[PDB]
Amino acid sequence: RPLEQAVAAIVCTFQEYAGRCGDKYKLCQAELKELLQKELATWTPTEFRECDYNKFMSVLDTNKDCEVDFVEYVRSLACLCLYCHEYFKDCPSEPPC
Amino acid sequence: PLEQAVAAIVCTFQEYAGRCGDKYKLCQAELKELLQKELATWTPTEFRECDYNKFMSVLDTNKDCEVDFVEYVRSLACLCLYCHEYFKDCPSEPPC
Repeated sequence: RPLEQAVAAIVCTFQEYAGRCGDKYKLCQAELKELLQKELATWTPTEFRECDYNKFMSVLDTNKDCEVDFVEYVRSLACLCLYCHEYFKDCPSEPPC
Repeated sequence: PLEQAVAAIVCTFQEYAGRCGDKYKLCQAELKELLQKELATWTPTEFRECDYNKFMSVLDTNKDCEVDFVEYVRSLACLCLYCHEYFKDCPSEPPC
């Protein structure tokens, strides 16, 4: 159930931000950035993922399109794990991402 | 809440991926097992039955072991589009 609760919570957060206004199935990059920075504030990159992390977060600043769907939102979460979670420290898999 | 949730998604991946071999990879069979056991209560919505079935069959047919964390999480996302009521009317056909 732990994964059930976790996945339910990831959809909850998406609904919170996407449901603000307009298309309830889409986010702007700015909303996605805000989401990540506020909901995952304590998450910071690991040793060899610092540069990858920064480029990722700058892209969310630069890019200002609003076609971010749920799948892309979740992908961003995955990317943050590869950058900030110690388990993936030595992962020779350069962020997809 | 999101921090706890994302931490838990990694926990589950570690649980399955850490069984043996490459700790950063899963086989499709392991992914299918993971989904079927960890999300047992999740079932498709009205207009997502066919998409759901095709997705779960692909995990049966394909037996490659190149499923990385990103692909694992993508599968979770896909299950949301299929099984979570919020996306019932989502005109976005599973990526997926």
